[PDB]
Amino acid sequence: AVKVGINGFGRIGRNVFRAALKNPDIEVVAVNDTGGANTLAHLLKYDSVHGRLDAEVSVNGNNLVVNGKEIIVKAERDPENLAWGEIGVDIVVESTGRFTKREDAAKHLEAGAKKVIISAPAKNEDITIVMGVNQDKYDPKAHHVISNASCTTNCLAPFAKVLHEQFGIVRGMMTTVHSYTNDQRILDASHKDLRRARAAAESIIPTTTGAAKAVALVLPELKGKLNGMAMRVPTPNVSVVDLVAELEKEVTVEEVNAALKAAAEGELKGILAYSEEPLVSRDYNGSTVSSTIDALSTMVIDGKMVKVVSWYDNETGYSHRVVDLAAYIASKGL
Amino acid sequence: AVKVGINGFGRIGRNVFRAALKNPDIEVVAVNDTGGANTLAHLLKYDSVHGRLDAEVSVNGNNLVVNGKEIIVKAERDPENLAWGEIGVDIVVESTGRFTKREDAAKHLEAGAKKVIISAPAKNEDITIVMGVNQDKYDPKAHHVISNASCTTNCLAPFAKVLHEQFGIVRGMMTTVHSYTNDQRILDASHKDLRRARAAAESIIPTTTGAAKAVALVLPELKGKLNGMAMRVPTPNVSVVDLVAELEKEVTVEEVNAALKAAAEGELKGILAYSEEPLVSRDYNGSTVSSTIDALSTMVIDGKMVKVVSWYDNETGYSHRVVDLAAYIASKGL
Amino acid sequence: AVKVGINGFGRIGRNVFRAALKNPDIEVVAVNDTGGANTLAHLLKYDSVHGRLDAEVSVNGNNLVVNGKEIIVKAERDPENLAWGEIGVDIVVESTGRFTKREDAAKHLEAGAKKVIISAPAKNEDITIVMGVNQDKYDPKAHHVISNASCTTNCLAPFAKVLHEQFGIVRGMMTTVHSYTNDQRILDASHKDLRRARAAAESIIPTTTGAAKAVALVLPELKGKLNGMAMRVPTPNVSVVDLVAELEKEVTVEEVNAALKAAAEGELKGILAYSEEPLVSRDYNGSTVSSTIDALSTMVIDGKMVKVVSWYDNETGYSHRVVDLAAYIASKGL
Amino acid sequence: AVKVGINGFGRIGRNVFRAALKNPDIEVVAVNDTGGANTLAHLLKYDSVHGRLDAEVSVNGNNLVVNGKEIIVKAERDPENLAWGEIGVDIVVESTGRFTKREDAAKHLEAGAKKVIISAPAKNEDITIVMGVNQDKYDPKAHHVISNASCTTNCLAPFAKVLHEQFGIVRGMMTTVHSYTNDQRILDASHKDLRRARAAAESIIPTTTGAAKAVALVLPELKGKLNGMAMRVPTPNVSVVDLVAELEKEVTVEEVNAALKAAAEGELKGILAYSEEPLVSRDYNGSTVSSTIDALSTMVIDGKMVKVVSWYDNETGYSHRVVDLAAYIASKGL
Ligand SMILES: NC(=O)c1ccc[n+]([C@@H]2O[C@H](COP(=O)([O-])OP(=O)(O)OC[C@H]3O[C@@H](n4cnc5c(N)ncnc54)[C@H](O)[C@@H]3O)[C@@H](O)[C@H]2O)c1
Ligand SMILES: NC(=O)c1ccc[n+]([C@@H]2O[C@H](COP(=O)([O-])OP(=O)(O)OC[C@H]3O[C@@H](n4cnc5c(N)ncnc54)[C@H](O)[C@@H]3O)[C@@H](O)[C@H]2O)c1
Ligand SMILES: NC(=O)c1ccc[n+]([C@@H]2O[C@H](COP(=O)([O-])OP(=O)(O)OC[C@H]3O[C@@H](n4cnc5c(N)ncnc54)[C@H](O)[C@@H]3O)[C@@H](O)[C@H]2O)c1
Ligand SMILES: NC(=O)c1ccc[n+]([C@@H]2O[C@H](COP(=O)([O-])OP(=O)(O)OC[C@H]3O[C@@H](n4cnc5c(N)ncnc54)[C@H](O)[C@@H]3O)[C@@H](O)[C@H]2O)c1
Repeated sequence: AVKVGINGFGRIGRNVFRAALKNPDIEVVAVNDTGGANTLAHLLKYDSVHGRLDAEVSVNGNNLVVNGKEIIVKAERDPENLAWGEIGVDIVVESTGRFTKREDAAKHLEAGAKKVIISAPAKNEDITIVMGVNQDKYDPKAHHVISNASCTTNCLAPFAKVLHEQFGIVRGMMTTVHSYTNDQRILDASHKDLRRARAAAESIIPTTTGAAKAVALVLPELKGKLNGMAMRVPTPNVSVVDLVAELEKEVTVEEVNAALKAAAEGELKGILAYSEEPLVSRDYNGSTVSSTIDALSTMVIDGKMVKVVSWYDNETGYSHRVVDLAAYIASKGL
Repeated sequence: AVKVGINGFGRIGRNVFRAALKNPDIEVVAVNDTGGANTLAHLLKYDSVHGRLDAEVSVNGNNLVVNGKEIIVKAERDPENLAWGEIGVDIVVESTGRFTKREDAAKHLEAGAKKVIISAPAKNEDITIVMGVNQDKYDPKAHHVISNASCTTNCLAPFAKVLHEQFGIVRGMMTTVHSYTNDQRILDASHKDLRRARAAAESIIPTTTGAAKAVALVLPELKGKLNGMAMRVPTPNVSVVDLVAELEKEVTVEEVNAALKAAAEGELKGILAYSEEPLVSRDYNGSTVSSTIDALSTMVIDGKMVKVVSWYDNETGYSHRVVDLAAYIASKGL
Repeated sequence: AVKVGINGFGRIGRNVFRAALKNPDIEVVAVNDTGGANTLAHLLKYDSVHGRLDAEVSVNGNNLVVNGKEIIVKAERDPENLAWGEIGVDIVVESTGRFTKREDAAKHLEAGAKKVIISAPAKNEDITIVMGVNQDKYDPKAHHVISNASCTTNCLAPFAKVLHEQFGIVRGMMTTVHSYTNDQRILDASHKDLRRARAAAESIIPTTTGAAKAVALVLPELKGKLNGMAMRVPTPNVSVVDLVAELEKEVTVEEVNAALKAAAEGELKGILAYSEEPLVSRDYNGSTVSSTIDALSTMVIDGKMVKVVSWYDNETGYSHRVVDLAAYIASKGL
Repeated sequence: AVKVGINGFGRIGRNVFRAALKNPDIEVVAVNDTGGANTLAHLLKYDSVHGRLDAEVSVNGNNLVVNGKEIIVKAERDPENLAWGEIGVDIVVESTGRFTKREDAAKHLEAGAKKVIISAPAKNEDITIVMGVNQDKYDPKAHHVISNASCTTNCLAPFAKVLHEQFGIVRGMMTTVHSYTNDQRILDASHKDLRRARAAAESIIPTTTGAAKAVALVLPELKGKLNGMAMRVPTPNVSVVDLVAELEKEVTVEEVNAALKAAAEGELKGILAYSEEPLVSRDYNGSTVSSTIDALSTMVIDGKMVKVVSWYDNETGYSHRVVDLAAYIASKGL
């Protein structure tokens, strides 16, 4: 139904596409990137991380074709030159990683979009939503530049409000052992971040993250209670959040675990999941959910300090969320 | 000066040997392993992680020759056939990972040895020592079979000691993002631990650790206050401990890093090091210290909860304490 | 239909079990390994390389259950104790890597089986066969202990047969850039081959291969015209064969490739494949054929020296051929 | 002694520096890069492949201070605004990887430099030289923009010269299993080459090379007689060349090895190396020669078709050649 256009057909841009391939409620009609249609078609069809695209992929001049549907390929390095209105695009997915400041994202509105979704933490955005935590706070007539936050945050928010609603978080620290992304370097090179300037596939890399405190944007009640860091390791995909929290109540591992298992099958069904199996990162490559609790890992100390570990496919889970936000936003009418 | 024997010329036994080549107080007169002399000489000469040994290594007859000294090479799969007494070996390093029970390790004393150092946490050992934390409690009369603990406990114990001495640890949880070891599997194959059964270089593999609990064998007060887990990632060496604790008194990062820094410059010098550089895992490959504090990563929340991330080369650092402890043992009188 | 047994539920074993799930002609009734039903069930459904099994895996007693079919699990380290006869097993896939000698594998025939397929190069086998090259030389009366050869010989035979019957080979060299396997070490350790002693995921490891000379066993007139080498690199699966051969006839790239493509579409369909695409190794992960010609790599020098580069999933393509061989054997008579 | 300037302090630039510190004949006085001084003083000191620089690296304003000596750090993206003359730079190493064409690399000459060495193959350069095979063809009067070829041509030519002079190379094909470099992608992303567009640390990536055709530039005797390709694989540094050629004469494995060894000890000492140890790639990380023969791999079929394998540290070997070339040029009187 709703027509979508993607700006930056990259790891998140093509996976959002693959995700949207299914959902007939939305319709990807155009993509924009610095590459040629012939390159974008190849990278869309063969993925080193998720395999082959099961669909018919081809080029019609300078236009993509996938299962009959022809997709428009644009190449404006400047969003203002996009002409969304012309082609009739309603919602635009801003996944270049270059336009997360309102000042660059709003161009899409001026060019004729109705709404804009930023697949990363934005600046001066109208609102930040984590499907499962605050999508209910989306005002159609007031919010147009929308941020879907970061993958880590989408992973941590769901199980944080659940421990908070039932036991109440006093404070907590989080680490994310995360897979390397295209923002790091193959071999040693310059990066605004001297950590990320180091060969990504050779070391464990300490780095910062805004995910933990940015949780207060979706769950205000937790403002100033969390903080955290990250560590990039030698795997191309899949991450795991590690949270240690000081609880307001005395629990047992069996209590902390039943809570999450309840919400995962209840309120949070489809976004939050639960597992009692001893799985490893490769096992989660393809997981469309945001957060998967590893029950075998839950621990409690003195009945008041808890450790909850949760998995998350940083490209797929996150890619299915962008598409879920698109449809939600859409259903509220543009 | 005092003769030493190495049982199990593995990552740990060869590494302790390199360390020991530069220690005037000890002297490795013989090594026992299932492998032959050529193989052992080649693996001693070329190391994929630590590089080529700066020494002249050869195989004369059945014995290794290193810089003139001739090392005795055995192949007795049974500790009591070793005859350490015949050659006059006083301290025997047990690094096969098979003899971790006092009784099994006691077999070296049977054979002529006076002291046995197990390069691993043990079962009913005489005393467990973490250089810098409790080697003072070593009695030359009552203790014969000593455990040097694990590489993780050696990294955590020293800074927990300082945080508890200065601020007081109410309780804490830990996580060691550890490199893979020989105990893991190249590709999916049988294994006691179903997590460790999976390909080591392919995934982020959550697993267990006794390190956190084991701290108490060296730091009594913290009994029941620490706990933690392990995450083995695709790096071949160098690991990192991540401690999140609730302190007694309200601290600030400045206080936390200052107390650590000071302890690193005095009492704990040589064992505990402090770094304010934005470094990564490859950088500590070859460190002799048991724990280098990542000061840039220190953080606190609500003035009572801190996070302290520390580095430790698992092979080299630990190897240097085995040699350290053995020489401390030799000084106490045998 | 045919009842089948597997000895050694490892990399080839579990993969042959997965391939046989498609085959109608055979049926795997019992498996034997050192690992128990519970571990065997886990590793079966969860694979770091091939994914989650898309079937229902359950365990009952010491048996497995996949899609309602109870499979029998044994743990006889000695082959003559399996008793294939009491359970109707006609075919036995020898994949432990231990019983390659005709005299050991023959233990299965002493157990009640009628045919044994050794998943590897053999010593004294009745006949060695590469499907598509010489399956026709199989005599159901004379051959009981068949060698299916190596994954490398299966990749190389099919197009060496074409190049030879087509243009004529005089002499050639081959190198297989190959993924690491379970015969190597995670971290620097003892091994008969001092090259396979080095940390597998860390280096480019040169090693020997008999795959070149083994091709004369099934392509007789190629006796002494070939030889080659191997180089294990840091990828968990999928390999490539690089063949430089001097021909009898003058040729051109265009002709060399036309000859391969034709066979891929006629003669060797299912065994041989042709690729015009600039894909990489991870893209062939799951390829069922034995060899896919990277047609973009074919080269000619002085119109007599050729270079053909073929890809092959060492685990998948091989396994399917094990299933095929089994089904063929059953078709000629049993 | 001879003042040298580096344009582009990347992988080859930083290494060329490190090597330069050993030679007093040259003195690196200036370096140009897009990255800041503080970022360069970090990447220089800490290296994920080659470890820490054994030196005092400091920052002064926006210049480097290394072992007392201050280096002027420039930041001009355009080579014509570099002013190499105002600072006394005689020789300029062009290692940005973007100025491989005369019209661009000439700008340094117009800017004040006397000689230019391009750290890669070039187009329309005054002359292309591989040390030890044709540096005598240098004309200090006619040659100013000098190409130092690639790391591969550097490895392959000196021994190709030996084999050809000695036995006679009718024709031959080559393959270089090569470590990944900074021209690749960490994760599937746009690239001119769709092979290099794929996730670098995850696959075997067949790619192109001109190395084979380039030998002819330095050994015209071998024009149209060689050709080859590249296999980029998941290691961070150190590569290997696999040459398979035809000979006019009939040799034996010993016949060929005696000659490579002889050459290594005679005419080609320092440039070519010979080895009888079963080493692996990490064993060559740090090597300063351009070519080390894996003598355990020489193969001969019929006495006419030979296979020779040679290792090469692509970063270090090449950079010591660059420093060397800068010494020869100077030696002739700029
Ligand atoms: N990779 C992950 O796991 C992940 C997950 C969630 C969010 N994100 C966020 O998604 C955004 C994109 O990240 P990515 O990981 O996909 O990186 P990426 O490099 O794959 O994607 C960038 C895409 O943007 C294109 N591009 C950049 N500027 C362009 C321009 N001006 N015009 C046209 N095309 C342009 C690039 O060609 C590329 O194809 C970032 O904000 C990132 O923080 C990444
Ligand atoms: N490697 C590290 O990162 C690390 C750190 C600290 C402690 N440890 C502990 O050190 C011990 C050894 O571990 P490692 O990591 O070096 O493993 P490893 O597998 O490299 O070494 C085992 C050595 O003992 C040999 N061996 C086995 N049985 C023997 C026998 N019966 N007689 C003589 N020699 C025999 C093996 O061949 C091998 O050389 C274990 O207890 C381990 O848990 C490991
Ligand atoms: N993986 C490949 O690429 C590949 C390809 C072709 C041929 N092969 C060959 O087939 C054989 C299997 O190799 P793999 O790669 O599957 O190895 P693997 O290590 O994954 O499997 C070996 C298995 O045999 C079991 N086993 C060993 N001895 C046993 C015994 N005596 N009784 C019962 N079970 C036993 C082990 O528990 C293990 O699961 C080897 O000969 C190998 O060289 C492997
Ligand atoms: N990596 C090796 O093994 C190797 C070996 C032989 C030849 N080469 C060639 O050497 C050259 C350098 O390759 P690399 O591997 O060092 O890559 P690199 O990216 O690590 O280094 C290139 C440096 O030049 C800088 N640079 C780019 N444009 C610049 C500009 N306009 N002005 C100033 N500085 C600029 C970049 O920021 C970077 O630091 C390339 O031609 C490469 O192909 C590399």
